[PDB]
Amino acid sequence: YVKTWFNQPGRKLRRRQARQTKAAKIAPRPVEAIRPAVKPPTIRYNMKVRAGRGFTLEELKAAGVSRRVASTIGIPVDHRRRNRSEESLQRNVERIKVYLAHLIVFPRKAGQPKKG
Amino acid sequence: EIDAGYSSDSSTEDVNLYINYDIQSEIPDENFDPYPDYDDFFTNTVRETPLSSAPEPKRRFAPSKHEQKRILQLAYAIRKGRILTSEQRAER
Amino acid sequence: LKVPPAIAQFQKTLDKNTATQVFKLLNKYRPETAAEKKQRLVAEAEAVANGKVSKKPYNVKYGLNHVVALIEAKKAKLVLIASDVDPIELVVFLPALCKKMGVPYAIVKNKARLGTVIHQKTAAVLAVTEVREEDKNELASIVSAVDANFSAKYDESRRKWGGG
Amino acid sequence: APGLVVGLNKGKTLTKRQLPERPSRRKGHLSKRTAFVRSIVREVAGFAPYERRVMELIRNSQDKRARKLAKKRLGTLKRAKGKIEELTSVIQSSRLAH
Amino acid sequence: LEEEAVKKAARQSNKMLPLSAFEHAYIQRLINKYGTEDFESMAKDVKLNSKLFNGSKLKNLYIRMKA
Amino acid sequence: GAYKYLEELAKKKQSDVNLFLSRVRAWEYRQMNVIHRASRPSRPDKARRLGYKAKQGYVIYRIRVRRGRSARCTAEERVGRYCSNLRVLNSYWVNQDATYKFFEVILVDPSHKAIRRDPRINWIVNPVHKHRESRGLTSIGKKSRGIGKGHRFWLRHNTLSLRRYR
Amino acid sequence: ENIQKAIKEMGFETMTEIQKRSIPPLLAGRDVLGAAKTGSGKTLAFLIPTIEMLYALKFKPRNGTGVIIISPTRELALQIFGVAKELLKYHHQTFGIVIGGANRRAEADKLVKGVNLLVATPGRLLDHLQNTKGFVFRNLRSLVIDEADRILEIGFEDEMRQIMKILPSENRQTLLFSATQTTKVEDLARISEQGYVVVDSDKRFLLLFSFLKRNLKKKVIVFMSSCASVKYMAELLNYIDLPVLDLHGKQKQQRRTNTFFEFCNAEKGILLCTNVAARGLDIPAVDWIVQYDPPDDPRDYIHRVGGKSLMFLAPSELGFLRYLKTAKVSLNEFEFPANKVANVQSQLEKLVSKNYYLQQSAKDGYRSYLQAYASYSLKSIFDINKLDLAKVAKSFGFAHPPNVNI
RNA sequence: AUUGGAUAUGCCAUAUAAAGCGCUUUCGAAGAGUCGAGUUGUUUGCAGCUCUAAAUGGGUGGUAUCAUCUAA
RNA sequence: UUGACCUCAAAUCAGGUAGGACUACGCGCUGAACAAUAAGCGCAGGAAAAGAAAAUAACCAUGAUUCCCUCAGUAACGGAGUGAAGCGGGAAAAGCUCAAAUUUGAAAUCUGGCAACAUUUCUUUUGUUGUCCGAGUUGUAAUUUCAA
Repeated sequence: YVKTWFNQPGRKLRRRQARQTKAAKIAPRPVEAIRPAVKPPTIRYNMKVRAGRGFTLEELKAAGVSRRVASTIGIPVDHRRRNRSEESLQRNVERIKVYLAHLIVFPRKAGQPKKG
Repeated sequence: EIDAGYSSDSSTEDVNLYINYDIQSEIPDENFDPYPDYDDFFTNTVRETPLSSAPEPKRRFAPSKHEQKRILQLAYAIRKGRILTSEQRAER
Repeated sequence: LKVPPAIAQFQKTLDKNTATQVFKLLNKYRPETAAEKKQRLVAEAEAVANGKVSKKPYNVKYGLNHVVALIEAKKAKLVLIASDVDPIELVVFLPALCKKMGVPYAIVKNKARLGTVIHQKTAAVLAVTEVREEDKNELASIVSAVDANFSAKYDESRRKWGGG
Repeated sequence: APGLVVGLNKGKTLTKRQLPERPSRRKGHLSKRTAFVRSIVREVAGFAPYERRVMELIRNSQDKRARKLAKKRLGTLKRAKGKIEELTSVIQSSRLAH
Repeated sequence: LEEEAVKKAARQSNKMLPLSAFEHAYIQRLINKYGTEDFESMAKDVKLNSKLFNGSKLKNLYIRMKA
Repeated sequence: GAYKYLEELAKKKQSDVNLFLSRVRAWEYRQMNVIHRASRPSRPDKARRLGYKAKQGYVIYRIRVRRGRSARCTAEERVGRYCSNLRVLNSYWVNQDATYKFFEVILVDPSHKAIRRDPRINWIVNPVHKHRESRGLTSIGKKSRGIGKGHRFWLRHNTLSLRRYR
Repeated sequence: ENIQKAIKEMGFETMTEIQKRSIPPLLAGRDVLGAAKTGSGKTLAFLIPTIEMLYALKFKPRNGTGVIIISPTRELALQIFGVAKELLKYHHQTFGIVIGGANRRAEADKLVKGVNLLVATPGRLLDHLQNTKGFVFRNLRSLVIDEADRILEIGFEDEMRQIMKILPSENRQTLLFSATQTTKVEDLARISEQGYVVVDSDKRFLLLFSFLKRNLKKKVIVFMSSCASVKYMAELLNYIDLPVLDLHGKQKQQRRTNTFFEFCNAEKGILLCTNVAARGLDIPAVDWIVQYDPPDDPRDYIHRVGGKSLMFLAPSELGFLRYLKTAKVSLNEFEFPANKVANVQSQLEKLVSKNYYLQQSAKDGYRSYLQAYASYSLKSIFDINKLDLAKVAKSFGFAHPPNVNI
């Protein structure tokens, strides 16, 4: 049993086309969602800042985005993670606010019945 | 202290021919009552208060809402001419 | 085998006379039929469509979860339990819960009669919570009869292991 | 500008935060209705043959006998201790009445 | 993209609901009896306020009646 | 609700009421066939919490398997073979005696329109759910093959991955 | 200033002697040990300086609790909470009240949200400051204790020193008010003619309704232990064609003063108010004064009373008659016949059950009455266990006692 | 010639309706022949067999009380 | 005598569905010699399985699953040999549905027949509306899933 990698260039191209196929479907919006900034959970890496999964409910509440609309504008929600320190809260609230400063949200049509 | 005693009901027990040096039956238990009378140790007294402390919703003091949803749906069908009215059914 | 007291209590049911009086009050409080409800709703629909305040309906209460809820809230005045519920565990706790809440209760014969009152094929339990002011005396008389014929009667065999 | 600097270091200045309790951690809390339902069922349903043995042992003193029996059937001693306290309360409630 | 978004939001900006025939009559009967500024007493009425709307809903019915 | 009483009563598995009923019902169930249709679940609380709804397209079947592989898993596969037009949803223990263990299986008809129009059970209609009990995709099947999360619960290691540039 | 507008909205222009000598020093962040009599206008004395303090520091909900106020009993705490609502009508600083006998599970969620101005009692406050996770109080900068002599009279000895060991002491401004100077007050400060009716509980309201009908053409005032009881009693009486004014109002101080002024000016009419609300108000020449519920502070009540005085006493509370003997106060017993008592209990129960707001008020009044009863200082005289809950609900218009968490 | 998602524009829209976010003197249900204990095999898992639970409980970790999770 | 309900039935009653084949890649139950392998048996799809923590960790904490790289031929087991995993870096990212609380001022729910009206990858496919019957109170909808 030997696993060959002759399809390594083919997989590189296939993933690139998936990125372009996705961008064709969603024309003006980014192909990835915004990820939070977290700290790896060990003494070896806790000084590094890496990308998280989603923003905590306390982060979203502070930034002014409700958890029901956060997913609609591309902000992932992590119900599992929590803010044990005020630094993680401030690092990711600013990340959300900067995200909302650069965001153009196109309006949607709404059904308005003629009567009351 | 526990005195390191030994109860008379422990699982372990004491005692070619094994005589060199020194240091089954179907026995019942007792006449036991297998069908004891019902013992009301909890409902012998009446609980005077309702079990639930949840507040009473306003839906129980107002006309039914899902009936109103049906009434508006039936009225719409009458306006759209989908449901024959009682007078129309009677005259037909 | 020997029937436990919780299951043996369902062999002693309400007698002929008191059960007849029970269903006579119940038949005055039957729920609105699917047909009758439809006529009343379209009548309001015609009023709404042309141009347009009622009273709270009075009827018997049915459904196991609903009735057990009413007993726990002490809203029920009389609970009638079918004596032949096929899995008996659905009602085996009901007489004791009615005892804990001090709700008058009886075990009437068969579930077909209970279901007929509510326009269904089968009702495991019925409960009466509210009656009109003219039926207060009739309900009070039945509660006394149920107590005298079902609670005052027996009350000693329901603690005994029946069967065998 | 939106973008994450994925390198190291953000600042060693740290200050703890106070978090509330998640609703999952409330599991195991006893409800008023649930305790009522369990008491009703415990009375309506009888007692297991081993529970009747433990109850009759407790009545005639013999506490070590009851604890040993409960541990043998249930398993760990924690389960056995809980059953003795439960069955003792059943006896006392019954003895107050019958 | 930004100019198109703002011009569509301005066009689809009518977020004020006018009262219907039933809503108008419902709030009118309550106002013509319990004044205009007291909404808590309006909601606590059982005969005129049969639907048992709270003070907030009656306030919204008033506000929508004005516009 | 009355299902809190039924769930609490089912924990007293050999109280006076439960032992008498289990003895009585075991005698009856042995009179009928090995696999026989149940008009209604004997444990309406347990069937209800395992996904069963009292509506058309939901079928309850009882089965006895000899004691002395998992018994619940054997009940599911035999019942699923018995009525091969249905999808096995779940199963639960109802009774046992010295010789037999009795189980009830909840089956769902994927061709009935009350099932195909319910989005909450629509998933079972798809052909990827054909004979879930035969591939270990039921609750007991998942438990039997050690499927779970944690440290409590080979081909990629026996291979030799050889990259292009290595 | 928003504080000034709220004060004007509350209906207050002039200041009292206690306020004159306390507000200026309080604005300078000076710890003060005050000694003012009951109902001397203290409510504006200790509340408005710390409200300006909260505005000055620009406190936000995320900062947690910055002001803590300790009250002896629930009813006094609720009135202080009501006053704080009036004062903070034009502010964005959050406020809340936690008290014994209330929903602790709900208060924990309220504290986690962030409540700046907190009104509490020693029993509940210590519980929340120990076991409530996420309750932020490290920013506390103003603590106030009211009725310290009363607080130590209740039985909060072991709690007052225990709670102070947890709360921060540095930078914190401290206030202590005590009408009477015992030895315990300084110890905590250094570290920081009658008439009675033996009426059964279930017939209490029916006797009161019959009595008020008989004396419709006179001036009657009734004291009841809880404000929630006042609101329900007034609302119920107005629903049976018995127009009776109430001092509860809509928890607006201006309306309460207006209602009291109208009652005093009117030659006839009946007004319902609590003992605490009536404490500190000049009682006019009223023909009848009625004590429907036992007073929270009998020591204050006997001094306050000293045309006709009536007291509704349950048979289980006849021990209070022995207490009145030890206080050297003359009294007489009034007897009533059951035939003159109106038998509208069945009608009363039907009316309450049919209406939503009447039933909602009755449940709140019943819960508040029981909680006030359970917190009485005279445990031996007014024992909640000796009370029959079935009879109490009957007087409130219930067929069965509502489920209240004690 | 088939069909995707949108856009724009008409006609209808059963809204007496349904939601998100504030607040709480009110409440807050959580899966049993299962967990687990003992004993036999297969490989901690799985299974058979005997017994058989709990409600701030239960699982899993760091303590050698704390942390984390919320199974059937 | 009749009726309601339950149970057992029957029917060339109406409408559906299962089997068998292919199995490179899924997933199961098994199982030798020498490998948790071959073979045997069962069950699928365009992927399958897994999956929104009864998961890690001991940190400034992480955050469903899957896959790749690394960890690492390391710890551990048992000297040989067997041989992981947390972290870390990537690919892709999406979350949710019930059981358990009374709609109780109204079973608000659903299949089928019949009759019209549409619609079609399509006279071959899909529905909608009305009416009747049945299902269902031993519980079908709305509401809730602990993140609440």
